[PDB]
Amino acid sequence: KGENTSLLHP
Amino acid sequence: MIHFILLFSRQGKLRLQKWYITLPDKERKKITREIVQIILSRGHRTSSFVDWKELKLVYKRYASLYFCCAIENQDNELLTLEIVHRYVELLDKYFGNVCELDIIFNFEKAYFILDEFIIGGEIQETSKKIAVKAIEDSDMLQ
Amino acid sequence: PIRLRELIRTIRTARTQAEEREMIQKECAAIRSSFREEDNTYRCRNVAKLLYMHMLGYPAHFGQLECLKLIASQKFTDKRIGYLGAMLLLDERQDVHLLMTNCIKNDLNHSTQFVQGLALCTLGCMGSSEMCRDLAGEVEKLLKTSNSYLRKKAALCAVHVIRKVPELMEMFLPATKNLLNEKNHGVLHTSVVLLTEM
Amino acid sequence: SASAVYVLDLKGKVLICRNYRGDVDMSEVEHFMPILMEKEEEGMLSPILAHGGVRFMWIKHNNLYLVATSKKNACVSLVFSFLYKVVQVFSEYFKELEEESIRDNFVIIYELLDELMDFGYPQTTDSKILQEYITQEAPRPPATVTNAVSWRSEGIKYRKNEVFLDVIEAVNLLVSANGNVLRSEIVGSIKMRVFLSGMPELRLGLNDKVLFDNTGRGKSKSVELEDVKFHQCVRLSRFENDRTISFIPPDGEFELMSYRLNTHVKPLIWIESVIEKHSHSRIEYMVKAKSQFKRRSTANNVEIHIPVPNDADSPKFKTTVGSVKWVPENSEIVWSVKSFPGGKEYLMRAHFGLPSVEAEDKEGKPPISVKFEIPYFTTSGIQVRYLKIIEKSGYQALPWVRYITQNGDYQLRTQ
Amino acid sequence: GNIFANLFKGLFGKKEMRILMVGLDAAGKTTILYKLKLGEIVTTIPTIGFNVETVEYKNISFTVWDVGGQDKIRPLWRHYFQNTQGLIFVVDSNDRERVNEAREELMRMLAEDELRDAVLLVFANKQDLPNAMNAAEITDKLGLHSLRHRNWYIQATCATSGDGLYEGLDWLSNQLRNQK
Amino acid sequence: EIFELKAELNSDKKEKKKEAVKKVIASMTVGKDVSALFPDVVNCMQTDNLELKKLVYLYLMNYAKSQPDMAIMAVNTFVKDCEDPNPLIRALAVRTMGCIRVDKITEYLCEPLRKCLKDEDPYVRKTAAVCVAKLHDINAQLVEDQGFLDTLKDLISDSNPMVVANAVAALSEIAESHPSSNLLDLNPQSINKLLTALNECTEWGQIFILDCLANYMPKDDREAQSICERVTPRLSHANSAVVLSAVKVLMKFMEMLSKDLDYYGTLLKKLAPPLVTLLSAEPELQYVALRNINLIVQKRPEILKHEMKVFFVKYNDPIYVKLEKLDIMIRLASQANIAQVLAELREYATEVDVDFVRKAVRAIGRCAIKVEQSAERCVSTLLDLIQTKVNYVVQEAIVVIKDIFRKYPNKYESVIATLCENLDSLDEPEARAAMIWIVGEYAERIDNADELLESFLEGFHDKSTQVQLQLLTAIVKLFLKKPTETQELVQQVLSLATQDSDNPDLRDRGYIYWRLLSTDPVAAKEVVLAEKPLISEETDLIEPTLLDELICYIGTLASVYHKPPSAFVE
Amino acid sequence: DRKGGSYSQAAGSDSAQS
Ligand SMILES: Nc1nc2c(ncn2[C@@H]2O[C@H](COP(=O)(O)OP(=O)(O)OP(=O)(O)O)[C@@H](O)[C@H]2O)c(=O)[nH]1
Ligand SMILES: [Mg+2]
Repeated sequence: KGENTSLLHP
Repeated sequence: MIHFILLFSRQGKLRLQKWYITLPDKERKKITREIVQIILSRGHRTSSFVDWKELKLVYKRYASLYFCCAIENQDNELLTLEIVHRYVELLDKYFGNVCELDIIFNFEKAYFILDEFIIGGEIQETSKKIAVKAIEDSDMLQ
Repeated sequence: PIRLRELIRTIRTARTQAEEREMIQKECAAIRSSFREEDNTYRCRNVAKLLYMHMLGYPAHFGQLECLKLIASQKFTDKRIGYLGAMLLLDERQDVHLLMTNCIKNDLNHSTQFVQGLALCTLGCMGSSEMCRDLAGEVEKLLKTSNSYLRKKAALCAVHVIRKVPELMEMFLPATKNLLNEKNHGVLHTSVVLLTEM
Repeated sequence: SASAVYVLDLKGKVLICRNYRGDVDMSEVEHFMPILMEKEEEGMLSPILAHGGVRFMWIKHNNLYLVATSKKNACVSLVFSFLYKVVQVFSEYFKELEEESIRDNFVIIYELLDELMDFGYPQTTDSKILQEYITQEAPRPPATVTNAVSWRSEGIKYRKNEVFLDVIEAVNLLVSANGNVLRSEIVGSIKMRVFLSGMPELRLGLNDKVLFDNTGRGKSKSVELEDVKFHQCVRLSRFENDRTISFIPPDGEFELMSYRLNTHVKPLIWIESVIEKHSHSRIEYMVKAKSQFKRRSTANNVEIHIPVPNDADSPKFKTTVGSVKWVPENSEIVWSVKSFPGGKEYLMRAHFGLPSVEAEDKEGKPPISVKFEIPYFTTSGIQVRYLKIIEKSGYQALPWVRYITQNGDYQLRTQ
Repeated sequence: GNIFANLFKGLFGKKEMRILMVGLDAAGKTTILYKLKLGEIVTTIPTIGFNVETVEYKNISFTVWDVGGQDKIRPLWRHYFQNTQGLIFVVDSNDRERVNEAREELMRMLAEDELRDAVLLVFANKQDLPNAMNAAEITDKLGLHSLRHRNWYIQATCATSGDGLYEGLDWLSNQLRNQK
Repeated sequence: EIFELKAELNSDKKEKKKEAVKKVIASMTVGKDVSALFPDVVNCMQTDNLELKKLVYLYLMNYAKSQPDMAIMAVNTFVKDCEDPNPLIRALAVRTMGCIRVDKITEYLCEPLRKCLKDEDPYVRKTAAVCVAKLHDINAQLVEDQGFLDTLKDLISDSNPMVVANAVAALSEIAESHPSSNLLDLNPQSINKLLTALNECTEWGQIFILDCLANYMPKDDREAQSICERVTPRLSHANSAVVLSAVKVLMKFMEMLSKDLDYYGTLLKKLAPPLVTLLSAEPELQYVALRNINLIVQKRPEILKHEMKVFFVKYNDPIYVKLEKLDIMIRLASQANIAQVLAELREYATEVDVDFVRKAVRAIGRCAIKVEQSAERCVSTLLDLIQTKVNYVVQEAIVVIKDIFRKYPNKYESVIATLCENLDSLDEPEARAAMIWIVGEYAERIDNADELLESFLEGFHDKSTQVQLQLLTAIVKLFLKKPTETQELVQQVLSLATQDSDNPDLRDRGYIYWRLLSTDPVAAKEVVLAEKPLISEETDLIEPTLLDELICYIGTLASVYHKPPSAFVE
Repeated sequence: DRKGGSYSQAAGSDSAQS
């Protein structure tokens, strides 16, 4: 996928 | 001031677009395609800065979807990156674990946040909580 | 009235370019049919679908009068949709923003801080060589107010007007005098940007 | 002289590759996608690409492009024929030609690719013959491939001997905007589904003009086929000698002959359409369809496509016979008629709106194409005379055939 | 199909109708619309764009779309010609030099094949000065009787007073609605 | 993953070995580098099941160049499999042996190739013939030492028409890379024998059988007549490549045929229906058919002289076919179908493709220049296109008018008035320069030539080099013709092009013009405003030497590109 | 029945041509 990941992961 | 901002995915699809310069639709599409090709045809150690058409095209993508900007050659280069990071943080705080899926479906919210944050290519609110509070108040109006 | 999420899912379900174009045309046919009937209830959904189609690479010329009509509406959602449409598909070379000057002037004196702010942001983003000429008087009025949330918008509008009309900077000199003591960081930043531009 | 036959996908990924000579590096396929993208974006895209000293000649399939790389001055026609044969074999073996079968039928796909061509030179292309040596669910190769008759497997036995023919007509008319027809050609198609016992030697006989003239009967209704393309089973020498069409029909449905002769008769369906398109106000479609065909023949499933405006909305159709529906996906008015008796006249009055704002760019004027299909009607007048089914064992065959008249490239230029 | 709901809605009033507000600038169009909607002579700046409002009278929602008479907005009247059922023309009898321009604009707007079902609605605005003409001299000068297939009606309305607005509304309702 | 796969492949269970082989095959197809496991799969190679043997052979062939050292453990297996009773196993082993690009493996494969060369099975014979050609391509010296040329030659004169065709193709491929020394050419008996098996060959064997005759050159009309008579039945073949090969063979044989006899006329009449049938092929082959027609059109244009309706571009035709349709129409354009060509070009000018519109304009201009009987019609069509108010169409019409005026300007004075005011604001260098040249050369029917040139002199110093030169030439011509209304214009042009002009060629031209004006203005009329000779039109016909060579290369890469075979191969 | 025209039986040869 690679889209559900957070943009910054905060 | 930022001439234009284009949020494009790794596959080349664009999830957001905001240009502060009145350009023709065909010309704007050609410029977006050229920017996507240049960003997609660049390595991970290119300094995140491209001098395209005498414009400091700064690219800094924190996920699969990339980000682009068009800053004139009259201000610092790190300012654009700091503004992009601040906008990403504000969007994440407003949305909550912002991912690529929420960007496509919630494009209107992202556009409203960008309008309330940067107007005309310049910064409108230096803080990160005042803008979020204003966006929440505007959304709660109905 | 198909929802924006449903339209996005339908677009994502298309794999081939021809299939995606066919789906976009099928959605645009329904959007145009709804617009030709003067729909006012589900106008926001149609406007969102048209904006999504335009962003994906489809024509949106027919959805020009609808945005102008929604701009002069009373609903907050409809007004926001019209402002977004004017900011996205409207430009100086569009030639349809001339009638938007009256809508901007009407919304410039609105009591609501969101409609006026949205109108100011739209004017700053899509400022034309003639819109600023008939809107310079109203921009200066909002620049002298004590609204912190509106001071930055007024400064941005004045900067945009000065950039579009360099001869209008003489009307902003007496308005920005004694404005460097703003406690808010955004107001101070806007004042500094305006001073640097001047 | 293909160097490596490979199958691509819509995303540029090579679903399957099979090098035949090894003179072309396998990494050249990666540059085919950027080259194709550059050619498409500049109008210079062609089926045969060129990556330096290597040419990527391939056709476009339903979901993947079967690009075959080559380096020397290989025959482009030979490569195209090999690609067409591979596509036909895949269609015969797999009911669907998409990525769903490429990744699921690799075990048999690799064997078929290896057996089809060796060193870039194809040797076996018959799906029926190839199905007896390469299956997805191995004995010695059949003698049909080694024998001269490579299109009829020996030993085929059936309870009955029935052969079904299909004389399908293709009415193609190129009517200009002035009202005259420029390209009006009818291409015959004799497709037969032979199902008999043994290896019969069919002797096809029709009322050909050349045959009638040679026999001395050049005075009755004879079909003047300008070009006749016989199948592989049809003996070219026999046809060249005395117009004798003698060949062994294959097991299944196949195309025996494909006639192609010009037509100088009036069109079966005449469409008189008008465009009262107001300047950004409205549009009128005074389309009238006149059936010039015989009244005894009915054009079943008549679909005269009228190209309406692309941005037209709120359209209204005022027709007489048949349902009229506007499809936004196609951007045209589909004048669908279930039954169209010969000599009938259907009148339609279209009325659709138009946005006040003019379009940014022109959209063109696509031609109006009709989809008339009148069964049991032979426009060319060619009728089958005899079919000599001869078998060594001796049996009474029951040949059958039907005549179908349809519309091919029957497009009408718009004003 | 069943039309019981439509009959029930029509038993208490269902038709609404539409209307247009076009004419030369400073012709009392904005003031006339304000009087029709509110009932007061409101002073407004020149209509750079357009004004959209509605009037509820006789159980019919008479929506009025004010259009300015600016040169840059004169050719913009075609935008409101789509999905338009009515049209109201505001004349300027106090501008002799602008009377010819207003007549030319009305003729240009009346020479469109799309705006055919919109009946003529001539309103004599600025009916407060002695220089204003009567209800026949203005029509004779404009040649309203020469508009074939056009149902035009000249009515004199005073912007300051508001007299004749009820008569014009009744005439518009009678022209639009053909029932009891 | 890798360890588990290796353990599964190194087990004694066939159900697990087959699964491991399938997984390895899928990984390679999915794009996984499985070459590191080649030595592990070598042990599980000699298996009774034919399903796993094919996968192992394919993996070895695809993993042979990567690990040539690890491929030395397969010669014994190949030798053992080259003697299996089943013809399929022997054919697979022969194909795999020739597909392995190993220098140290092909040397030991000569014995199996020699054994399978005389194989009784026709499939085995074809596999051996293919393997011989593969080995010769890999190592010509090894093939020559093994003496496979004699065996390959005897293959053509034996039974099994498919095997004979395969052997002929292998011999042609070997001779194609050969230096022409010791050619495999045969006398008329060999040609007759090949023709005898031509009617029994398959669809693929027909190309191999007809390609051999492409190199043989007939020496007598009787032999050429027989070859034409035997190749005539090939024109009724369903295969598109077979028809093209037959047409190429007939064209090659027609170089020795006599036009006095009726054989040439019969061949010409029997070739047009074949071209018409080929023109209705698939879109992919449409470009190849158009290229073949163009190549044969310049050689024998009397065959497709009446074929003009079939050259019309269809609405659904591809861009590569639509562009070739215009070229075919231009090549076959004549006064007989001049009206049809003009009507087709007029319809092609209303499309939306800018490239298509430019191609149509160029074709119309070429037709107008080539045929002087339709010059008036072409001029009228160009004027209508210019009046159509299309920027690209206007530029194309201006270019066409400029080209026609230089070629046929005797009666071109009736269009100068229309072109005097035809939206001269266009900034296209190809159109503005043409308009300036037309005004300068045709400054007699326009009374406002000086006024029109005034607008183009505002930015003459920064417009372009060619544009500036054309403007200077037009000004000089106007001054020479009418110096009363352009006396100051000539001086201004000289000052702007000689003082403020830094272009070397432009500066030299301006200096020469000034010197001519100051030396003898009367002589400038006979020097500058002189009657130029007839303009030599660029002939589109290829050279006869290239056309003769291109005739033999029909249906290949050298024919579609219209280039010599040695100018495109690497 | 069948769409496109009912199938008809074919002859064996030209009986009128011997
Ligand atoms: N005092 C007075 N002024 C009138 C009267 N009728 C028309 N006017 C003039 O007409 C103008 C009406 O302007 P608005 O009501 O704002 O709208 P409009 O008629 O469309 O004029 P524009 O906005 O310029 O297009 C006023 O400014 C008046 O000067 C009247 O009865 N009394
Ligand atoms: Mg007003």
